[PDB]
Amino acid sequence: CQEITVPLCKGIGYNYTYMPNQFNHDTQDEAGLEVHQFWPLVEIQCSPDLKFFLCSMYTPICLEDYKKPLPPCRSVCERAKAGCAPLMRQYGFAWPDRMRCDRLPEQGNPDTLCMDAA
Amino acid sequence: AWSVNNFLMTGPKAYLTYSASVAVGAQNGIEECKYQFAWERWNCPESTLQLATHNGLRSATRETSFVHAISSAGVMYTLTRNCSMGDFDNCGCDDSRNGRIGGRGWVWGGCSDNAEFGERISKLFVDGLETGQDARALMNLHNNEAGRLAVKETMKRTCKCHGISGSCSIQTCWLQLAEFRDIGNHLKIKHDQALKLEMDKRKMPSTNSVNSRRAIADAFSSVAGSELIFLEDSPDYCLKNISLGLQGTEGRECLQSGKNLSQWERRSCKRLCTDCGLRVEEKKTEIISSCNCKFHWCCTVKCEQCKQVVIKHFCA
Amino acid sequence: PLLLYANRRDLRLVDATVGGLEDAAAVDFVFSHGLIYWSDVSEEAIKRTEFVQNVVVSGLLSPDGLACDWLGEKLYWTDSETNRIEVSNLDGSLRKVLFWQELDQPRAIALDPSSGFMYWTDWGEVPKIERAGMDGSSRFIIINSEIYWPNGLTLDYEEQKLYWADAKLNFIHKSNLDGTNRQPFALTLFEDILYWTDWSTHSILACNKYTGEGLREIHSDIFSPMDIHAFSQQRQPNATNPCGIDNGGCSHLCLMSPVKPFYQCACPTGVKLLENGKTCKDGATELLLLARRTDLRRISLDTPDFTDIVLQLEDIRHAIAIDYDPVEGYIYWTDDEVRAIRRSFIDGSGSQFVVTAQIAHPDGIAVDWVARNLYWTDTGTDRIEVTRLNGTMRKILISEDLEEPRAIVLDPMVGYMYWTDWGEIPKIERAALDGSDRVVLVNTSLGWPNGLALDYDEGKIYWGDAKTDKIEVMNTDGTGRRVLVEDKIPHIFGFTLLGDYVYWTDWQRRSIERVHKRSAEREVIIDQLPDLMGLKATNVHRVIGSNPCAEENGGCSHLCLYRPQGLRCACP
Repeated sequence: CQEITVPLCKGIGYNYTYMPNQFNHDTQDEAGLEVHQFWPLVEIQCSPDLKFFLCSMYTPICLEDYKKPLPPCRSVCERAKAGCAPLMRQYGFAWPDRMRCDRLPEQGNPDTLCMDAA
Repeated sequence: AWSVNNFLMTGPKAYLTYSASVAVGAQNGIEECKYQFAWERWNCPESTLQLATHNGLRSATRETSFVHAISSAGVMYTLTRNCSMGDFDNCGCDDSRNGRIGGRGWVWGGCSDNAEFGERISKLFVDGLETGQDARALMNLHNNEAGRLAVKETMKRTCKCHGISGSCSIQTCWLQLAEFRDIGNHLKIKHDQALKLEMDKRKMPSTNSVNSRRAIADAFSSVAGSELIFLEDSPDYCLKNISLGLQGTEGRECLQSGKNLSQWERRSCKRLCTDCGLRVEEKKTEIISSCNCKFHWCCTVKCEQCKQVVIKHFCA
Repeated sequence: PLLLYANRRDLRLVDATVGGLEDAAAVDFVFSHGLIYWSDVSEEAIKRTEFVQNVVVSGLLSPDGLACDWLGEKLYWTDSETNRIEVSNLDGSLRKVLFWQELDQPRAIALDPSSGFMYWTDWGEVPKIERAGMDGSSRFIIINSEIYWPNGLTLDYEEQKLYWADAKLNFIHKSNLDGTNRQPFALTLFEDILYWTDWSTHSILACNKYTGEGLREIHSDIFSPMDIHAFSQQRQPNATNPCGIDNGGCSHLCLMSPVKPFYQCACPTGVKLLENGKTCKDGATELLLLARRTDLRRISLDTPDFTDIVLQLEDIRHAIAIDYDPVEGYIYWTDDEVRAIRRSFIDGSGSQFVVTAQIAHPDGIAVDWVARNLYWTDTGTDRIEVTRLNGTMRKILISEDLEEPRAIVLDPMVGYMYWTDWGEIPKIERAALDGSDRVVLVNTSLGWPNGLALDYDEGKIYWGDAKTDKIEVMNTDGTGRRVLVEDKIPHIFGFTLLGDYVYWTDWQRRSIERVHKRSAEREVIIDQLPDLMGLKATNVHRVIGSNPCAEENGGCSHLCLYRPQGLRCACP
């Protein structure tokens, strides 16, 4: 575990993250340098979930009781894409292929455990 | 002064400090050999110590070639990764070819593992321990180099895409070790397909060896530097033979029932037990696998446990 | 004071404010002549340069000590790998190994001309500082108590004291021969300042050389300091040479001595000194030739040191047998790779080819020293051929009923030729020198007969057998068969007899053992030398006997073959 160092992800839901991340980053600063390219889309606040999904993906949570990775559920990703995606595509920004939502576990499975609201 | 002219003092040294890492490598190799043969009649019944004593694998069987190879590859891999990591100054790793442009839209870089360092040390120690001049020692040397270059050849260019917003348009690449699993599978195949050496009946008269010998093994050394070399046929692994360190097949776990078990593993119970005459005895108890997990909303991940029945049989 | 230190690829001087080499280990100087000598432990050499030249190259393994004698003009060195100390003239000539026994890993060496003493250290399990005479007299261990990894031995000629450091105990001691004061590899002195080099600081630490106070630093960043000395004329006090005008009448080496005229006449390696005590014999009179797989070497049997000077020969690939004719002084050896026989002198000069043609497995060669002929056997082609010593007039002398022939020998004064055979039925045979009267002398209890010796003096023949691992003795006709020794026998066996001893090769062909042909005493003569194949002990001077062939080749146009019943001429 390490401590969240990226501004946008402080107080996103967890204070502890691991490295390397799902994006294969050395330091938290490296993951922040990449997630910062979304800052426009963040300021627009095109989706409330976008910040949580992108922060669970670039600096995933690190827990001292659960040592298996914990990704956001597929619905959170599909919701951030549903809300944010139309503007970015309309301006030529594809939902990033690493961020694809069919690559994530779905909520409601003890085997596929994820983070979401009920 | 770890890296010095190495003639008088300090230099010519630096052999004991590495022996631990080398032993760890050979242990990883032995564990992988045990993995590759987990459900076969020969299941890599080898210790780390034994590959120095040569006791328990003096049989120039198909499986000893693989054992030699996989242990040389394990030692080389482990010491190459020790060197490559910073535990030993990263040895400034494979700095050659770094920075150049390797293709359209990607460049070399990162810290490529200094494989030639690991190979150098592994040769220095492992081939030293391979004492004797007989044909079997040449076979073992062959299989050793076979595993060292199996570890080397398996190195692959791994990359990280550092383009705009993460696009793989531009990316930095380095040369990384492969997964130890793929090397284990490779040596598994090499064991399944090891081959016996010359086995020549004529053997040019060598009662006195000053002129005889030292040429026989010379002609028996045209063997694939990837392939493992063995001379004797492999014994029957159904049977116990305490002279060879073979503990027999009785009492060995096999896999009978299994959702996703290899036909090899599913047949393993008949092959080790039923094909060898022994009977199949079971175990009352059952295993457990976490289940009923309830990832609380936000911040907390909490997962409950479940219980399930494992399957296996014992050639009792 | 200038400070000269062996870097490793460099040699350079420091003050009070040559490159391109691989692992320099030693350095010294002769200030009067402006000379600088250095040792390379990797190059296995000692060279010289003035203020490059080869000085000692003829065979080091790890030479760590090197000191130039300015009064007797001699160079002393120690080789830590080969465990031996050698001396030579100032230009490299007349090289002499002073010590070799009871030496572990001889490192640093030092000499004391005015006193006529040398000194050196041992870095073995029993590290020590020991001195001896500059002529290798009376090896004496001086310091043995409490030292480990000792280095930087230094003598103070100004105060008759001996200093040293301890690269393991981080001390610098001083003594003289006995009394020892403690004050770190090599060290030197200049005026007031004792400078040392710290195994773990890579800097030139400095202190007072009388007291020690002032542990100053002279030069930092010096990573490799294998040695340090003071380069000064005042570092080599003048005295007259007791040898005087011309080596004090010594024909060869005039070495400093502690006793008597303070000079001692010496002779180069192997050669013996005549009753004169001033005139050497003309070289060593013996040659015990040894055919290894890739070299050819000689061992004198006159002196107990048994030192194998390597012959300076090119392209030896699979030598087997060697021998030497004393009458003309020609050495003939065979090469299983070149598939040929070569000639040459003890020096190795005048190397010539004798036979190049139809040879496969030439398992036997024989010099005729009376009639001046040459016989050889070929296990490949299964025939005994004969030429002259020139190598011309080659003639097939025996071909039928001989299979896998190996050792061949001749008795010119009687007229008999005995050889061994393998193949379908192994045997030891004897014939007259023209192949006539081919008769089998030993028939049974033979497997793979490997070697045959003749005792010309006492009418005896000796043989050994690869398959039966036995060496047997027998009379040259009226049998008296007896197995002299029971031991494993190398396929290719260097076997020879001369005098009261018998020379043979061990199973691994790594060593030559001897057995006292008379008694039974077995002493291993040469060891640790693999791929031994063949041997012929011989007296380079002494030539015993003659036969009618000895006059005008017995009137034969080619081969003079002597029978006991007469003599027959032969043709190519």
